[PDB]
Amino acid sequence: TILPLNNIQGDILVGMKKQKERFVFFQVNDATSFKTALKTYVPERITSAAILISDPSQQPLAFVNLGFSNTGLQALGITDDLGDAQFPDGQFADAANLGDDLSQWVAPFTGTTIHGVFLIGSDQDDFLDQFTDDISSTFGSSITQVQALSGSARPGDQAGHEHFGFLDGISQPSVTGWETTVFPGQAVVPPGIILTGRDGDTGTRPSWALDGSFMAFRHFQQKVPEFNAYTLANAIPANSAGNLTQQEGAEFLGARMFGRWKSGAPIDLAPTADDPALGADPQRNNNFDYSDTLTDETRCPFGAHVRKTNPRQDLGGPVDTFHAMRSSIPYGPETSDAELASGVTAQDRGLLFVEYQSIIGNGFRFQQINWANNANFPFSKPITPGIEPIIGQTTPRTVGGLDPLNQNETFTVPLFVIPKGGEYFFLPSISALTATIAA
Ligand code: HEM
Ligand SMILES: *[C@@H]1O[C@H](CO)[C@@H](O)[C@H](O)[C@H]1NC(C)=O
Ligand SMILES: [C-]#N
Repeated sequence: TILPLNNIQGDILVGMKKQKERFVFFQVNDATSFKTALKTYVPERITSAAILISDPSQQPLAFVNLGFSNTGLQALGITDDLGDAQFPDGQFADAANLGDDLSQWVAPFTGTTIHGVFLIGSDQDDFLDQFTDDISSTFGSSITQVQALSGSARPGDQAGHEHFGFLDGISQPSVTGWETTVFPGQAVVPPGIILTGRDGDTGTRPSWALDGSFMAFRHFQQKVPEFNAYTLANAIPANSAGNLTQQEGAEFLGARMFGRWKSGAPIDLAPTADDPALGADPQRNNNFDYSDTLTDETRCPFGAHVRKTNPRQDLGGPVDTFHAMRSSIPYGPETSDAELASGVTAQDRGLLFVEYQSIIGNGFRFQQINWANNANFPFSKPITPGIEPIIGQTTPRTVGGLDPLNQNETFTVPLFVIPKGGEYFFLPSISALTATIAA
């Protein structure tokens, strides 16, 4: 198979990887007018995977992708069943299943009023704003913006790190069907794990859904002073290499919870001390599979974030089914010295989380429910893994094995990641946007 890179919305396969990103959530007021606008908007603004892999000199100043919710498709008279079990009812209806405290959800996510989302990526606020205004001007009264969420990469040497301080965007699956660099330890999967209607997709798709994908969008608020305070209060006293200062034990505890140091160094490779050079090297920072630690937790806890969401050899070998692409961006201001000192969040900050897969229930939702929320996953371990400390939602939020020298000790971890809303979207192919959606 040869993937038509010019026809696939770029954030799905390649990722915008821009310093700024805005999500404009909208409702359709006038289907006919919206469709008319779409036919001129799409060819001019919707960014393909082919554009994203081009030299920067060949790229526009901002990228735009576009997804629709179930109610958005219904509002546009697009009535064919896309074959996904969760997409039709929307994410609010699924939130309890994910483990969400529904009382923390906020409008306009508390229902299915949202019809779609424009995602705009740019390296600068000016261009982001201009392309946002271009949407407002092009579509006019045919849509109503019901929310806009804006994110930004963190400053300086924290660029690419999320708000707890950890380098993000290291490990992604690679799909066959196009020419790309594959790093050591990177999963290689058929394209239909990500793209609807391609090899590996087992869902029943309308023909027009070929080369689309489903986005699981999550708006997470993060409690950074609280996380920091918790790591200090529960600092690991020692590891194999020797005794730790409190600061060292706190840093180590954070790395044990994630499965990576803040630098990106995976603990399975660097189990006792950070290796920042390793973290920054894509030829090495993903080259592990837990095969050296299947039945003990010295090198990595069973319930660490990355291990829960991608179990690697904990599944007994390579498995295609549960991989997904991520294209998230942090939002909010840096955490001040006063905030960290108090141990109390004073400002709104977090992660605008984006995960793509052909089958919602096998990607995001499997990682969340079957794995992160499941105290007995990974399976067949000598010590109960417990609840994934970062995003596991089951209470009590108890996780074992964080202390490599006292692996039977359990940690009850306050929730530092608060879901504020989210939605399930379908991003069609570029041709489908104009030939089907706008028909
Ligand atoms: C605010 C919430 C979250 C934060 C701060 C966070 C942070 C991180 C970090 C620091 C990494 C390591 C970088 C990497 O390996 O690429 C990571 C990896 C990952 N996360 Fe999250 N994450 C969050 C939520 C989620 C959720 C909700 C899911 C899915 C249910 C998820 C799934 C994954 C996956 C699949 C990986 C890559 C694992 C691998 O391939 O080894 N994350 N995350
Ligand atoms: C390690 O810490 C313990 C206290 O937990 C202390 O008794 C011991 O002397 C320390 N060892 C070294 C080599 O500093
Ligand atoms: C995880 N992103």
